[PDB]
Amino acid sequence: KLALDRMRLSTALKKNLEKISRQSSVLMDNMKHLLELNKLIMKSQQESWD
Amino acid sequence: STKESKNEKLKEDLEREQRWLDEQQQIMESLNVLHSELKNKSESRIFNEL
Repeated sequence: KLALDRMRLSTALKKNLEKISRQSSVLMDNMKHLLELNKLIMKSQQESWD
Repeated sequence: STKESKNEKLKEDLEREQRWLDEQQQIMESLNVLHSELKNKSESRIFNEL
């Protein structure tokens, strides 16, 4: 069930890529926040490894 | 936030463990030296002492 739902979401999101780039959304702010958080998370993970 | 807290605790524990390791190395070296010195080194003598 999860795989089917993920594939459906993936194709439905790929079909409308340019609309989420021209006038996209506050989703762009959400994406930039996620992009800012992921790098710090990975750096902390590497430090913990060492 | 949780990863940051984990990293801080890890650094503190690292410092404490380093200090403990140094002290334990000193103690073990002293104990080995004492054992070596001890290993390196009859009522007549008791009566003569008295």
